[PDB]
Amino acid sequence: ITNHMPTAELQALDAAHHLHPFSANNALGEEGTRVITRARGVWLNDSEGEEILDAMAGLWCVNIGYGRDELAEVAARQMRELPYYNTFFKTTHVPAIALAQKLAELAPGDLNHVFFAGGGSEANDTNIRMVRTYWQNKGQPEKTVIISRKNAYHGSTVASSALGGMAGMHAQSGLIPDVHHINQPNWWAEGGDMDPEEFGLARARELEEAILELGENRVAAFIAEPVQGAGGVIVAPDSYWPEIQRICDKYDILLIADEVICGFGRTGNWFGTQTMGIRPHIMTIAKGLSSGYAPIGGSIVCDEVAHVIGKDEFNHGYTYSGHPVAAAVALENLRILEEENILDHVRNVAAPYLKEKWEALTDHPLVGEAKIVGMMASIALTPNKASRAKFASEPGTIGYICRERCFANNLIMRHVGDRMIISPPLVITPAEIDEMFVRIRKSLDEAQAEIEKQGLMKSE
Amino acid sequence: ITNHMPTAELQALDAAHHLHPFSANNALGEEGTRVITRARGVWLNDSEGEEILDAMAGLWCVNIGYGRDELAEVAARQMRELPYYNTFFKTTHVPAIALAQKLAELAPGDLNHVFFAGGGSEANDTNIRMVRTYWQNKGQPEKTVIISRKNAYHGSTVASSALGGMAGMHAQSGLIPDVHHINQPNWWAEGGDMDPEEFGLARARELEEAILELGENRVAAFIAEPVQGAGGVIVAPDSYWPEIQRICDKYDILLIADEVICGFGRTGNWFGTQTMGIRPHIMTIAKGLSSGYAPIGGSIVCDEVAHVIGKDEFNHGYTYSGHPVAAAVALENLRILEEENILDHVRNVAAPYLKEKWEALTDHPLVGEAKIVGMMASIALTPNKASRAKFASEPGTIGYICRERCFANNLIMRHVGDRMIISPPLVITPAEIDEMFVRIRKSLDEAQAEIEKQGLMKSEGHHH
Ligand SMILES: [Cl-]
Ligand SMILES: [Cl-]
Repeated sequence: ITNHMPTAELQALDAAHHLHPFSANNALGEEGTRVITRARGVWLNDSEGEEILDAMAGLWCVNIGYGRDELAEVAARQMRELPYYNTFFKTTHVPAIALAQKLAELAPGDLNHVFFAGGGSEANDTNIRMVRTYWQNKGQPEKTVIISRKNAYHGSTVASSALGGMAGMHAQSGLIPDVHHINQPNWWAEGGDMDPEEFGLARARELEEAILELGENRVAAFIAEPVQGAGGVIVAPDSYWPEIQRICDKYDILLIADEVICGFGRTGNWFGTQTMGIRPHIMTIAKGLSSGYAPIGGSIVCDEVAHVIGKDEFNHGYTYSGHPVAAAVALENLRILEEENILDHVRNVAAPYLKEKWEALTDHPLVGEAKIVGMMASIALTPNKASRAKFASEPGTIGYICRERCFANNLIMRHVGDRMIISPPLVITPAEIDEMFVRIRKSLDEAQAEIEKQGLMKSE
Repeated sequence: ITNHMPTAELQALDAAHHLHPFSANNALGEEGTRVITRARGVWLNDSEGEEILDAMAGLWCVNIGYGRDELAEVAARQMRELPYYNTFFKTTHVPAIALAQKLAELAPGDLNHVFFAGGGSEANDTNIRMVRTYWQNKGQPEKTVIISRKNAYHGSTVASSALGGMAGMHAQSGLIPDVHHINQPNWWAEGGDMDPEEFGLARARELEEAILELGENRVAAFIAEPVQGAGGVIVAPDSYWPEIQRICDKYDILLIADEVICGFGRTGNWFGTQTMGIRPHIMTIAKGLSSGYAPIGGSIVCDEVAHVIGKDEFNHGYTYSGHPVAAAVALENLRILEEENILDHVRNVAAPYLKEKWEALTDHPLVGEAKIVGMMASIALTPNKASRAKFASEPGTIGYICRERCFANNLIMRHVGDRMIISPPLVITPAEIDEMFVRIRKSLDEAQAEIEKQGLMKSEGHHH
């Protein structure tokens, strides 16, 4: 079993033993998976030798791009010295110390302390436990309710599924008590005839209304992604975040900013919370933290919350919390992002160039809107732009059609319902972006022809 | 910031920024954490130059021991070639395929399918969601309750905490609805006047009682570690597991064997499941999977459960599910365990030697019982073995004193209540085992003296 085995045999072995995330696995197995074998820069190769443009950066995470062999070098060296030790036994190691200090340095405000975990789901479980423990330690054991949003995504543990706003996840043991969901600020889909800025305000004010309905004395936290990622890159109207922040200042609740996707340069700053000018008590991190080179996530925590949690035993943590190889890899990732000025590249070169071409996609007959913040973008596909119509088919039928075209054209672009999404490596160049657009326009053209032929150009 | 920066300075930076698991972090920060800088074989070094015998194998996980540079080479090679790709987009990579195939091969019976996760806690979240979805898919959405046990440990997410049986965890948003806990088969502490085999039967029959109290139609699954690890290495009487298995056959519920600790040679087999002769529908894996050299976990799932789950979208999984570097490292770990015959080393050499010396610990005045399965072991500390007495002090008071003596004597042996536990690397030699026991006996003698100094050598009911 090597990259030398014929593709059909690899697929057969995968189908026989490997259960894939977010899949209908029996059908997946008979259809056969695409086998990815190497990557460099923004490009992948599969087992057949296709050259594929990865406009999704792995899974919103390979921020410095592929082929950064400095990280392999750092990983091997750490693995030889100390490949594992725990942080449970009044013990630590130097990679955990250095990474936590670097994260404290990069995080805004007084976000100065780090609880490590394996990834974003595990870190949001830390957050749930930590905010509720925080309020107990403050003498307010009644404050337990966590407010989140419809169409949010916060991970895939039972409790993290519960925070997210995905009905299909809730229905598969994705619920826990004392989570409440307000509306998402998706103007395109839900704004009606409201002005986008008035819509932003009304959607934000739902937080205050929820707090008063539940009782401030019962509310522990509000959690939100700065830009909704897995929900389809939903960019809130500009009025939304300042109104949320005002509400959070007024009431005695913790603000958690989920930075799992937005983190580490994705929105054109170190954190989406800097882009949106918000002041969270906790930030959830993973993905770009290590550019996906090693599994690691965590919670960056303000002074007050860390002090209060520190006053007694906090009966929480994971074997791999602070893993020294993963921590060394993450530190090397951050060193590249910082020392090679990747954020300047994003802000001055890649983000402006992408924006101009991305937003120009509304000239395509299928494209009703084109939204982008920094290096995450979406387009809404519609059969009638005049009424911002949804398709009459199940959401995702059209998105799936376009997605299959992108993959057949050697482009990784994902769908979320009938929105198409990108999230390229931060290091992508104007030249690479041009080629991305050649493949996007070809896929959109071919998708539209398929949609028209199959009689699917129908409004709901 | 390097292994060369002085200890006090490293400690100050750790206190400034690093929140630790399962700790009182403010007090920890003022004490100063211990900084581990390197590890070779079964030995750690700290930043003061102390050499420490790691009788806990990191955290029940460094099964091939430290210093196996083959995994570093395999890791670096994978990272240069393909450091990450997702398994979400109808895509896969060779490390995931090779590892899933290898796990299927080592797993018993028809446990042939693997769902990857980041570690044990995430993998038990997979299991909760999978067993519940399974019953929904069969048109029985009432089957939601998972039965587990007091003093179980199944991870530290909200829901896998709920499955664990630790009150301190549950109190800190660590409990969810539809989890029911039956009693644990700790004969030493809880057996009363019962014979151990009668106690084992009665402890197992609580599963049947709970199923009938809840209604079989409401029960999705029972989950258990073959040997309770974090709970104090609690080895059930011989009668216990055959009776749990009979009950799990009798009633229509799924059986989850949590193999997070017991897996990968720890009980002297590939799985605690083999050792105890049980037939689970799902096994949880992590820790020993990669000997802790890379974060990775998962769930190994029997044919029929996998098939039913596979019939529709299973809306679950993690960014780092199947991580190709972690998966390459895990495969190389399994290669070493298998091709250097480490399980033979355990079965023929280390386990019988360890058992001999461990069980002889009961000649020590503090040591009431000494229990051991393969390479996981515990002792119960007592002021009076003849009545299996508990100390007058709250459990853990005496265990703490002992643990502090172990730590000062450069031995990683931990306490749970007034039980001391070890879980050394599988590859420990009889000679290293001897040196471990020199440190164990010294620590027990100093513990006994410290207990006497504090006025704590009294049994329960006898404070006055
Ligand atoms: Cl939309
Ligand atoms: Cl006990």
